[PDB]
Amino acid sequence: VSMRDMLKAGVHFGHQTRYWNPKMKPFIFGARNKVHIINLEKTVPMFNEALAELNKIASRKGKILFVGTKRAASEAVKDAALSCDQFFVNHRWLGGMLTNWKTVRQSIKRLKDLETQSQDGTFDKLTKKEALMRTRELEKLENSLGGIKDMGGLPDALFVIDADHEHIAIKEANNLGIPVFAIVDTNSDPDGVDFVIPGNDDAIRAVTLYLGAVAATVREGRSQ
Amino acid sequence: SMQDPIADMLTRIRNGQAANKAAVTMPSSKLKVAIANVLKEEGFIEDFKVEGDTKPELELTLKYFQGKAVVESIQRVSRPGLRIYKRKDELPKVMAGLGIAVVSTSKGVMTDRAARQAGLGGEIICYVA
Amino acid sequence: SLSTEATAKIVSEFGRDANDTGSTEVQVALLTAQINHLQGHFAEHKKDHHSRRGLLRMVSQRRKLLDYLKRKDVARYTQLIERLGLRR
RNA sequence: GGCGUAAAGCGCACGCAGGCGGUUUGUUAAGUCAGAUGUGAAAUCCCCGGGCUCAACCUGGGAACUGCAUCUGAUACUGGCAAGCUUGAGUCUCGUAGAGGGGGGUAGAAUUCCAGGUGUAGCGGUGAAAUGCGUAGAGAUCUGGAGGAAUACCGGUGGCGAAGGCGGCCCCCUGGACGAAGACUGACGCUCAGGUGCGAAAGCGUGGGGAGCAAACAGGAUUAGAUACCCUGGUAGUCCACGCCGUAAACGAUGUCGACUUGGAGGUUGUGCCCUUGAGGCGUGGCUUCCGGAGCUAACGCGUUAAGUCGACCGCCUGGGGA
Ligand SMILES: [Mg+2]
Ligand SMILES: [Mg+2]
Ligand SMILES: [Mg+2]
Ligand SMILES: [Mg+2]
Ligand SMILES: [Mg+2]
Ligand SMILES: [Mg+2]
Ligand SMILES: [Mg+2]
Ligand SMILES: [Mg+2]
Ligand SMILES: [Mg+2]
Ligand SMILES: [Mg+2]
Ligand SMILES: [Mg+2]
Ligand SMILES: [Mg+2]
Ligand SMILES: [Mg+2]
Ligand SMILES: [Mg+2]
Ligand SMILES: [Mg+2]
Ligand SMILES: [Mg+2]
Ligand SMILES: [Mg+2]
Ligand SMILES: [Mg+2]
Ligand SMILES: [Mg+2]
Ligand SMILES: [Mg+2]
Ligand SMILES: [Zn+2]
Repeated sequence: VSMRDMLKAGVHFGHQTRYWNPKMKPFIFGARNKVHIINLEKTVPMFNEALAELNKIASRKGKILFVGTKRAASEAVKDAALSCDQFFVNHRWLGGMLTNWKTVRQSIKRLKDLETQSQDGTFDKLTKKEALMRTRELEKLENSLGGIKDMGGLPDALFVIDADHEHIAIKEANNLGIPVFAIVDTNSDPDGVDFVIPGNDDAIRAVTLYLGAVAATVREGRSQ
Repeated sequence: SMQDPIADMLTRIRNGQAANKAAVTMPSSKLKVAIANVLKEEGFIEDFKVEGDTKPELELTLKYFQGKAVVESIQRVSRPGLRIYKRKDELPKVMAGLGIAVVSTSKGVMTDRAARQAGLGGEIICYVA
Repeated sequence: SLSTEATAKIVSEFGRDANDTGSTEVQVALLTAQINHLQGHFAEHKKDHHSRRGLLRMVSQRRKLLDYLKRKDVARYTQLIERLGLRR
């Protein structure tokens, strides 16, 4: 992606001065209007370097977990994630998805049993409450685990929208040695992130840019 | 008051290092400059400079490795409240020789290793590892 | 404290000039003057303890200056205290 | 090794002796360092051997006696000496904020009291009462006067001071703090056992003063009792002058000074800049409150006002009770 290309989306916009985490001094151009302005000189080479390692990982059949549970961007992360044959977490992250995977894995089995049964097993003969009551369960599981339902194992990398919002997921990764690629906004802590991508992590236009870029390079790395 | 400027030097290093500072600066002195020389020569800092003539400010460029400070510990030994002197055959070694002790001799400031090899003792200024 | 006219005047009397405003002799003369003025103040206001701690500071401070001078130039010291009529 | 909450920071400050002391040159060579020489009794200890059948034991030689002294050198650091240096510390000028201290004036609110007008049977007090006060007219209301004590609103994690502590207004005498600019002195500095001074309240002595409050004391109640808690009174005291006392959970339960180490929001008080063009915009000092990062911590928590990282000096602790 290009410096020119990024600037338009507003990747350069950050949070206010009052909410910054000092660790992110190197990546801030300066500030204007009591808002921090990130350095796009720093962003692009670091971002491109993120894409390269992702491209490498994807080319050894690596599994990529997109994580971004902001309500505003939840859908964009999904389409971004599905467009490259990978996996996602787009609603509230259940603590222990990775560290307690063996237990959370059971819920995945439950998911499949449910949509399989509701279709091929079909039922539709119910009791009248089970139609919604089982759908209720299935509805819930889908948002929670729809994106990793077929992940099978532990992912080989995490891509994360907002390191502070998703601090839980990034911490589990850290414990399992899984590398973390993350959009890390001026207010966040970049310590948990192996490849830090510093830019806005809210605005749907900015979010889609990195994500659109991320999903595209996976396919290149896939297409070989 | 400022009665030990060498401890001050040690500490400015230690704290800026802990604070992942690129450099540290302090009022200069021959004795500081002699110690900075040993640190640099033994690879505990990058380099150093003194700037000005009438009020010389000495500047040390610190050194980092694996996102780690090269200087692990840096402590004052002899001090205004308790001078420590050693003989050649009594010279301490730090970390079994992995670190160094800075020693001040009749032939100027050098490491425990140097002074040992040159048959000398002196005032033990500090330990560094 | 001392008036600007009375301060300037002593600096003239004991300094190398009008601007030699920090020489030891000058500093000690100025303290002397203010101590002796304040002799009057505490004669009437014996219960003004707080101010007295300030006077006692002028004293202990003049004592340190006089000792430094004595150490550095006894001849300059003797003159200075005789001239200020001190020590008894 | 310790001293915020576990034992432990003197209630606070000044300061002699003492300890420590910024930076440059030269000098000295006491400290320190090197070498040489002498001495460090033997035995013992230790090492390798030898002798008693082995072992204990005896024994040869060594090593060790880490120490002292003399001489000769080395001169980086410490000390002495001499000249300095200006950044520490002072002095000077002009301003700013402040319940900082001492003295003298003065003000309006209220209580109680005294003297009257109106008025008439209650007031007061409590959980409920009673003691108490009122027809010698209370209480309530209006008016005039005496006296003492304290200063509503302003008022605020506001301000000042070493601590104790300091609050109506005005003047006089006076201490400290901070800012701006530049000149001057030239390490004059930090700490401080002993010493000296300050030091809430209560208490003490003499003489004043005395409205309100109130130990003691008396009376009414409560209660099984009630030497209390509640009520009606009320003396010392609380107030002034001059002396004494020298103690408090005298507390941040955190000694003083200096250097260094990420941040956010405020309060207070200087000062430089900007169409002052708005009650602002950009900086830069002093103090202060609330969060919080690393680090620290037994935890609680502390966290640039440190309980973090260091140095100088002081005070203090060494299981509970006894004390
Ligand atoms: Mg202990
Ligand atoms: Mg507390
Ligand atoms: Mg205690
Ligand atoms: Mg104290
Ligand atoms: Mg010579
Ligand atoms: Mg034998
Ligand atoms: Mg033997
Ligand atoms: Mg022998
Ligand atoms: Mg012997
Ligand atoms: Mg010298
Ligand atoms: Mg009245
Ligand atoms: Mg004044
Ligand atoms: Mg001069
Ligand atoms: Mg009395
Ligand atoms: Mg009573
Ligand atoms: Mg009495
Ligand atoms: Mg006591
Ligand atoms: Mg805090
Ligand atoms: Mg913490
Ligand atoms: Mg005991
Ligand atoms: Zn954000």
